[PDB]
Amino acid sequence: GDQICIGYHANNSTEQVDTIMEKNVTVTHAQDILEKKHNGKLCDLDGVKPLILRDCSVAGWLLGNPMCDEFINVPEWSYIVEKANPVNDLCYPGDFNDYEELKHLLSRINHFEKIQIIPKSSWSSHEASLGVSSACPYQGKSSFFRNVVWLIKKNSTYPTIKRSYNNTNQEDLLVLWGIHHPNDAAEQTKLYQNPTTYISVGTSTLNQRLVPRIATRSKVNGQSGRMEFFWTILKPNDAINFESNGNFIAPEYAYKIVKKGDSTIMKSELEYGNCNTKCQTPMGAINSSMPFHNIHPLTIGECPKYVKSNRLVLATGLRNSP
Amino acid sequence: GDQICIGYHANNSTEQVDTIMEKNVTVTHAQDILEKKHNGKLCDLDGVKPLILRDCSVAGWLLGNPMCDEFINVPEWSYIVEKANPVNDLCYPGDFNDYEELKHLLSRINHFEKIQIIPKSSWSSHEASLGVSSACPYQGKSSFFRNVVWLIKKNSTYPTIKRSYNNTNQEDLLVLWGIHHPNDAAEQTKLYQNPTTYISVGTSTLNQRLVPRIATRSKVNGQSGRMEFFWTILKPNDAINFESNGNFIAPEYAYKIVKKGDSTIMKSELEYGNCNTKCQTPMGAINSSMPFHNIHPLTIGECPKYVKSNRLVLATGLRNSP
Amino acid sequence: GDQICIGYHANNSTEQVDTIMEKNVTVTHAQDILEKKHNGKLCDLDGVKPLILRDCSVAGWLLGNPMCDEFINVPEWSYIVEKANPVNDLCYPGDFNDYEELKHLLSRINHFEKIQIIPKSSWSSHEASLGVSSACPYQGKSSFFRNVVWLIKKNSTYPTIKRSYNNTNQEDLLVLWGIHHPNDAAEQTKLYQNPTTYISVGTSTLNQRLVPRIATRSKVNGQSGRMEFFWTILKPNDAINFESNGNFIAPEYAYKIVKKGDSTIMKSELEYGNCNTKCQTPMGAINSSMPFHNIHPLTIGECPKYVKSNRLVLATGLRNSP
Amino acid sequence: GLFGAIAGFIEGGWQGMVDGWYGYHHSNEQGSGYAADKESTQKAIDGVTNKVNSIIDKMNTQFEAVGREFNNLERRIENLNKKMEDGFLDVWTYNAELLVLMENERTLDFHDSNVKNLYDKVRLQLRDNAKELGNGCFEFYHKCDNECMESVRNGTYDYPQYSEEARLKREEISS
Amino acid sequence: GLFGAIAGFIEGGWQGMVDGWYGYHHSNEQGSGYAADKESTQKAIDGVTNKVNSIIDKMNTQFEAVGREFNNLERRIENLNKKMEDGFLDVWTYNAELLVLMENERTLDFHDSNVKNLYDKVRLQLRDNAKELGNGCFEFYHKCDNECMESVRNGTYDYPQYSEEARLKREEISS
Amino acid sequence: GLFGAIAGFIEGGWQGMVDGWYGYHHSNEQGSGYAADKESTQKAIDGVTNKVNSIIDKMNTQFEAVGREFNNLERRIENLNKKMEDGFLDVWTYNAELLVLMENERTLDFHDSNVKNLYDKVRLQLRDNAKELGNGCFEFYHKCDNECMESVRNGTYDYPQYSEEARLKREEISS
Ligand SMILES: *[C@@H]1O[C@H](CO)[C@@H](O[C@@H]2O[C@H](CO)[C@@H](O[C@@H]3O[C@H](CO)[C@@H](O)[C@H](O)[C@@H]3O)[C@H](O)[C@H]2NC(C)=O)[C@H](O)[C@H]1NC(C)=O
Ligand SMILES: *[C@@H]1O[C@H](CO)[C@@H](O[C@@H]2O[C@H](CO)[C@@H](O[C@@H]3O[C@H](CO)[C@@H](O)[C@H](O)[C@@H]3O)[C@H](O)[C@H]2NC(C)=O)[C@H](O)[C@H]1NC(C)=O
Ligand SMILES: *C1O[C@H](CO)[C@@H](O[C@@H]2O[C@H](CO)[C@@H](O)[C@H](O)[C@H]2NC(C)=O)[C@H](O)[C@H]1NC(C)=O
Ligand SMILES: *[C@@H]1O[C@H](CO)[C@@H](O[C@@H]2O[C@H](CO)[C@@H](O)[C@H](O)[C@H]2NC(C)=O)[C@H](O)[C@H]1NC(C)=O
Ligand SMILES: *[C@@H]1O[C@H](CO)[C@@H](O[C@@H]2O[C@H](CO)[C@@H](O)[C@H](O)[C@H]2NC(C)=O)[C@H](O)[C@H]1NC(C)=O
Ligand SMILES: *[C@@H]1O[C@H](CO)[C@@H](O[C@@H]2O[C@H](CO)[C@@H](O)[C@H](O)[C@H]2NC(C)=O)[C@H](O)[C@H]1NC(C)=O
Repeated sequence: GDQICIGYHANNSTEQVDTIMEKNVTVTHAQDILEKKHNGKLCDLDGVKPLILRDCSVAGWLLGNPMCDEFINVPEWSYIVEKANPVNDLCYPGDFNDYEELKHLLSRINHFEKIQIIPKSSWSSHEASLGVSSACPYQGKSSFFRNVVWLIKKNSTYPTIKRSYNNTNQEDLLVLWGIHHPNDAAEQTKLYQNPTTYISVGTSTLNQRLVPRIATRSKVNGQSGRMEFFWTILKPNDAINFESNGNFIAPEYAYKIVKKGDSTIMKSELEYGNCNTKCQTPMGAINSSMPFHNIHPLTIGECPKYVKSNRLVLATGLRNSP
Repeated sequence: GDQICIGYHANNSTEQVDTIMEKNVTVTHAQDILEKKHNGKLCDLDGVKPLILRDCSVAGWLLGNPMCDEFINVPEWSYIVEKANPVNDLCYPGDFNDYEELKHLLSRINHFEKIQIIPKSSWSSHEASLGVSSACPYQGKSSFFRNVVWLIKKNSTYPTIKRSYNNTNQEDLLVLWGIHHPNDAAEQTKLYQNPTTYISVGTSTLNQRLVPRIATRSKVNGQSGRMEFFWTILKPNDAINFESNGNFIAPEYAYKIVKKGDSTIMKSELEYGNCNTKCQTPMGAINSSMPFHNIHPLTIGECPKYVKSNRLVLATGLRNSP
Repeated sequence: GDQICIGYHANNSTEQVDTIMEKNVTVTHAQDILEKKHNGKLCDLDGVKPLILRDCSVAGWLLGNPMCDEFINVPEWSYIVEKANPVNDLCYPGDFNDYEELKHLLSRINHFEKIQIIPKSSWSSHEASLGVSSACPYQGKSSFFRNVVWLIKKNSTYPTIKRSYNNTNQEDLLVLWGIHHPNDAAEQTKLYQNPTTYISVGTSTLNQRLVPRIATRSKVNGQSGRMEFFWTILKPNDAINFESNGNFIAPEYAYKIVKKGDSTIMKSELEYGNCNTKCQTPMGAINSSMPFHNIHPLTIGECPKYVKSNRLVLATGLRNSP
Repeated sequence: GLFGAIAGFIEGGWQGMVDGWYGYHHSNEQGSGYAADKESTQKAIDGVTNKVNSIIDKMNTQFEAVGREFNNLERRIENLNKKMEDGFLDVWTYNAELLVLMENERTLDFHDSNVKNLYDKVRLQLRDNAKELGNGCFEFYHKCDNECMESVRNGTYDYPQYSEEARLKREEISS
Repeated sequence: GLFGAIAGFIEGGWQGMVDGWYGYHHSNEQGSGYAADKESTQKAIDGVTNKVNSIIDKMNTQFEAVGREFNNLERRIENLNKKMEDGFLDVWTYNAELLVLMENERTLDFHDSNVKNLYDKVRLQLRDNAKELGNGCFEFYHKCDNECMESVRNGTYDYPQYSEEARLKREEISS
Repeated sequence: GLFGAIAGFIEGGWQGMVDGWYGYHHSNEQGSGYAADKESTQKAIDGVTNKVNSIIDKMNTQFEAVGREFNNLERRIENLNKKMEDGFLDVWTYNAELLVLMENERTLDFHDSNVKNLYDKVRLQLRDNAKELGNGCFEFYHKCDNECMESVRNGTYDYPQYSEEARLKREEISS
C-alpha cells in the first residue's frame, strides 16, 4: 500500500523552557521577555541632558563652593546626577534648610539662569570682600562661597541693613541667604559690632526672623562656627526684603527658574556618554522594548517593570527533543 | 439516505472581542466589564451628604471669613468639596499652621457644632469691636473674621490677659487662635501699648508661647501685616489657658466635634445633586458593579479599580462570523 | 468476546474545590495554599530576640522611668514589642521630640550599651540629688527618671553650666536631654535663681538653643510643669557641648549604638516564647511555606503575602464524585 | 476553533436555530428541523455566567479610599504617592487586559470542546448503524423518523435493533 | 469534564481501584480485575506536584518588611500608607483567588484529557479486532486471557495475529 | 502533549521537514517526501506572534517615574517607600513568572491541538477508503500518486471515486 504521515518540525535547538507542570523542556524557538542589557553610560532623557555635578553636592553647586564651579551654564535638564559621596559640599560647616525638598524641586528644570540680585560691591557701608575662611580654600588663598556674601563690620560699625529686591522678571526666582552662628561673644563683636542681632526676611509668603545661636562646638574643617542657609521661590511680581543688624550672609546671585515637571536625583559614579534614552539607570541606559528588566531598581524614565529573575523565556516553537 | 447535522448558533451581532491570539473576533454575545458611566453630580456617601464649600477654603470657612458664611449648619458629613481655587481664603494675609492635617481631620465628621467659647463682649478691659480691616471687606464696610476676635488696646493700655475655658461638654472641641505680626514698631504701639509681647497657650498637651515677628513685608490685599493661626483638640475634661500681653487674636467660637472616621477633600467644580452612591468622583458619582472603571483616579468610596483602557469586553457567546 | 475498559481513580474523599466555571467540585486529593496556623507566641527573628518592653513605652524605658527598669541589658535585638497602651511613659508630664523617628531608629539594633556620660555626682556647684517629684513615685518615695538628672540651684545660685563630652568610642552614641517648663515665675526662681534662662547644645551637626516656656497649664499626674526631651546621635569622633543658665535636665547616661538595619515596633500583648521564626505577627509567629496567609496584616519578617480569604485550595487529584 | 469544531468539520453554525447554543438538524422522511440540546446548553450557560460572576465577585475586596493632599513643601511625598497610584494603575490595567484576553480564548475553546463532545456522544451511541459524512453530519444506514430521533437526543438509541438492517444495507453499497 | 471522559462516556470512576489514578478493568475468561496504568499516572502526579510547587516557588521573592509608625499630626501619611497596604491586599487577594479558580479548572480538564488519551491509545492499538461499546469499554472480537492483556497495557498488542479470527467472527454477527 | 499528538500516537516529529511547523509525509509508488501544510502553519504563526505581542503591548501603560530621596530624620518614610517598591517587585516578579509558566503550557497544547485537527481532517476526508495504522499514519485501500495527494492537502479528496476499489480490496484482506 501507500502512506502519508503527519509530523511536526524539529531542529538543532537546545534552548530550554519551563512550564507550570514541566521543567527544562527543549524547544524549537523561544523569545526572552526580560531585558538584561544596558549600555553603561548616562544619557539624555528624551533628548534632554542630565545635570552631572561631578564632585559637588547640590548645595555645593548652588552656593558658590570655590572647588565646584558655576560652569553648569546648562540652561535646562531632565534629571540630576550626584555621586554617592560628593567631596565638595559645605566647605564652611553648617546646615541647609529643606535641602531635600530643594533638591527635589531642582531635579528637572525647563530653564535656569543665574542673576546678580544684590551685587557684591553695593555694600558701601559694610565690608564685602573680607568674609573669607581657610575652610574654603580657593587656590591656596582662603575664600568662601561665590554666590553669597559674608558681610563684616566696616570701621567699628555695622549699620542696620535694609534692603529689598523686586522680581521684575517673568520667571519664578530661587533666592538663598544664611546666618552665621559664631562660636562665642568675642567672635561676635569682632565680626559685627553689635552683641544682639537678627536677620528678618519677608515676602508675600515668607515671614522669618533668624537670630544667631552662640555656642562652643567642635571644629569642622577647623571651624567651630556654623553657617545656616535658607531659600524661597520669589514669585514673579513679588519682592523680598532683608533687614539685618548682622550675622547676615547676603545673596549675590539668584536663579530664574521655570519648572514644568519633576524627576529625582540619581546616584551614580558613571559619566555622560553622548546619547539618548527613554529610560536611565545608575548603571546605564536601557533601550527598552521588553516589559521587564532586572538591571537596577532606581530608574528614571519610561521603563520595563523591574523584576527579580534571570529567565523570562517564552515558548515560540514546539517540543524539539532528540 | 437520511441526515442529521450538528451546528452552532449565529445571529446578527457585530460586536467584536479580542483574544490572546486573535484580534477583532466577531461574537454572538458579549459583556462589558469596564464601567464608563457617571452621573455628573455630587452625592451622599451611604446616605451622608458632603460638605460643599462653595467659594471658600476650609480656612476661610472655619475662621469667619466675611464673604463665606457660618451657614454650614450641616451637623455631619462624609467628605468635603473645595473648588480648585476657592476665592475666599484668608482675607487678611497670613498663615495657618498644620492646615492640611486639620483639613484631613475635618474631611469626615460625625457631629460638628459651633459653640461660643469666649464671648466677644466679655473683653471689658480691651477693645473687642475695633480689630477690623479693609482686607476683609464685608458690605463695603471693612471688617474681619467672624469666629475670632482681634483685640486692640483700650485707653492707652493693654492689660495682660489671663483667661481659660474648661471643656465641660462630652465632645472633643476644636479651638483656634492667632498672632498678629505687625509691619513695624510704631504699628505695634498703636494697636497694643506694649513693645515686647507674647501669647502663651497651655493644655494638658499643648505648651506654646508665640512672639510676634516684626518685619517689612510686601502688601497683600493692601496689608503688610500678617495673621498666623493655630489649633488643637481640647479633650472633654481638659482646659485651655490663654495668656497674652498682646498680639492675640482670641477665639470667640469653637467646634464640638465627634470624629468616627476618615476621608479626604475632593476638588470639584460640580454642585450637589440630591442623590446617593457608594462611590464618588470629581466628575460625578458611579453606580458601580463592574470591577473596573476609567472615569477618574481621585475617587472616594468603595470603587471599581481604576484602569487605563476603553474596552474590557468579555466573550459571552461564540464565533458569529458572516 | 473479551473486554478491556479504561477508567480513572476514585476514593472516599469529600474535599471540595472551586473552578472558574464550577463551584463545590468533589476532588480526589487537594492542597491548601493558604497559611492559617500561627503559634501564638513572640519569637526571635532569625535567632535574634526581640526587645519586649512590658509596661513601658520606649520613652519610659530610655529615660529612666522609675517603674520601668534598666533591666533591658539585652545587647542586641531584631524588633521591639510595645503593648497597645503601655502604662509607664512620661511619669512627669511632657513631650519627646522626634519620638517616632527615634522609635524607628531603635527598632533593630546590632549592639547597644549604656554608658555613664555625665555622672550624677560631678555637679559640684549645683544640686543633683533634689530634682524629684511625686509624679514619679518610686517606692512610695517620690523620685524621677534615672537616666537623666534634674538640676536645682545650690545655695541661692545657679552658675552657668559649661560642659561637654567627647565621644572617644568607636560606636555612634545616642544622647538625651530635657528642659523644664515651669508653671510660673515664682517656680522659676525657686528652682533656679535666674529669671531668664536657656539651654544650648552643640554638635558638629546640632545647633540648638532652648528657652523655657512659662504658662498656666492643667495638672497632669498633679503637675502643671512640663518636661521636653531631645536627642541626637553623637558621631564617633565628635563632641557635644552643653551650656545652661538653667532649666536643664542633664543626661547622665547615654547609649552606645551600632545600627545595621531597620525594622519596626510591633504592638502585642503577647509574651516571649523561647522560639524562632523568619516571620512574626502580633498574634504569633508563622512557620511559613505557603505563599499566602490571612493571619494578620502587621507582620515583620519574610512572610507569605497577606490575603483576605479562607480558602485557597488547589486541586491535586480528579473529579471524585459518588 | 481548537477542537476541530468551529474552524473545523462544522463550517459555520446554523442561524436557523434560536432554541439554544448547541443542537441538531435532522432531514428525515417527514421533513427537517432543528431542536437545540438542553443539558449541554444549560451546563454552558451556567459555566459562562459563573466565570463572569467570579471575575466580578472575587474582587469583593475593595473598601473605602481617597484623592490628594500635600503642600508644595512636601513635594517628595506627593511624588511618593504619585508613584504608588501610578504603580497600581499599571498593575490593574495590565492584569485586567490579559485576564480578559486569556479567558476569552478559553471561552471560545470551551464551546468548541462541547460541540465535539456532542458530536462524539451521538457518534458512539450508534457505531456502524450510521455513516460519518465529515460535515459534522451522520447518515443513517437505516430509515428514520421524528419519534426515532427522540431517543437519539435522549441517549436511548438502541444499536442491536437496526444493526442487521444496516449490516445488509452496508454490503449492498459495497462493490 | 470537557474531553467526554468524566461527564461523558465513562460515567463514574471505579472506587475499586487503589493502584493509581487511571487504569483498566478486564473481564476475561479467568476472572476480572483492575491494575492501574503507571507511566500515565506517574506523569500526572509529576505534573500536578509541579504545578503546586511552581505556584509556591515562584514567589520566592519575598523579603524583609513591617507594621505602623506615624503620630497624629502625620495623618495624611498614615493614610498614604493605608492606601498602599490596602491596595496590595486588593491585588494579592484578587490574583490568588482567580489563580486558584483558573488552575483548578485546568487541572480537572488535564485529567479528562489523559483519560481520553488512554482510551484512544487502547482504541488504536486494536482497530477492528475489538468492538466499541460506548461505555468507555471495548469488547474483543476474539477470546482473551490474563497474559493476553499484558501486551495491551504494554503497547505490544499484535493486530495481524487475531485479525482473521475477528474478521470471520465479525461476519457471523452480520445478519 | 495533551491531545494524543506529541506524547501520543505521533512519536517524534520529522526533522526532515523545513517547510513549516506541521505537515505530511507520503510514501507513494513514485517516491516519498514531505511538504508542509500552509493555512494551518500560517494560522499558528499568527497566533503565537499575537500572543507574544499582546503580552508586550498590553503593558503599554508605563510612564515617567524615579529613584530615592529622604534624609536620615525621615527614616520612617524611606521605609514607607521601600515597602512600596518592594511590594511592586513582589507583584510583578510573581505575575511575570506565572504568566510565562501558564502561557507556555497553553502554547504546547495549542500545537498538539492543531496536529490532532490536521490528523482528523485527513481522517474524515477519506472514511473507509483508507486504513488507520495508529502511528499517526494512514494506508490507502487503493493505489495513489503525487497528483493524487494534492486534493488530499487541498481538501478535495473524492470518496465515491475510489470507494468500490477499496470495498473489494477490503474483503480480499478479510479472512
Ligand atoms: C515690584 O514692582 C512691580 C512693578 O513696579 C510692582 O507691580 C506694579 O505695581 C503697579 C503700581 O502699583 C501695578 O500697576 C497697578 O495696576 C492696577 C491695574 O492692574 C491699577 O489699578 C493700579 O492703580 C496700578 O497702576 C502693576 O502691577 C505693576 N506695575 C506695572 C506698570 O507693571 C510690584 O508691586 C512690586 N512688588 C511689590 C509687591 O512691591
Ligand atoms: C575628641 O577627642 C579626641 C582624642 O583622641 C580628638 O582626636 C584627636 O584630635 C587631635 C586634635 O585636636 C589630634 O592631634 C593632632 O595630631 C597631630 C599629629 O598626629 C599633631 O601634630 C597636632 O598637634 C594635632 O593636635 C589627634 O589626631 C586626634 N586623635 C585621634 C585618636 O583621632 C578629637 O579631635 C576630639 N573631638 C573634637 C573635634 O573635639
Ligand atoms: C474642667 O471642669 C471639669 C468639669 O467640672 C472638671 O472635672 C471635674 O473636676 C474635678 C476636680 O478634680 C474632678 O473631681 C473630676 O475630674 C471632675 N468632676 C466631675 C463631676 O466632672 C475638670 O477638673 C476641669 N478641668 C480642669 C483642667 O480643671
Ligand atoms: C535544568 O536545566 C538547567 C540547564 O540550564 C540546569 O541548570 C544547571 O545549572 C548548572 C550550574 O550548576 C549549569 O552549569 C547548567 O546549565 C545546568 N546543569 C546541567 C548539567 O545541565 C538545571 O539544574 C536543570 N534541572 C533542574 C530543574 O534543576
Ligand atoms: C481591528 O480593530 C480595530 C477596531 O475596529 C481597528 O481600528 C481601526 O483602525 C483602522 C485604520 O487604522 C480602520 O480599519 C478603522 O477605521 C479603525 N476602527 C476604529 C477604531 O473605529 C484595527 O485597526 C483593526 N485591525 C487593523 C490592524 O486594521
Ligand atoms: C458549597 O458548599 C459549601 C460547604 O461548606 C457551603 O458552605 C455552607 O455555607 C452556608 C451559608 O449558606 C453555611 O450556613 C454552612 O455552614 C456551610 N455548609 C456546611 C455545613 O458545610 C456553600 O454554601 C456551598 N456553596 C453554595 C452556595 O452552593
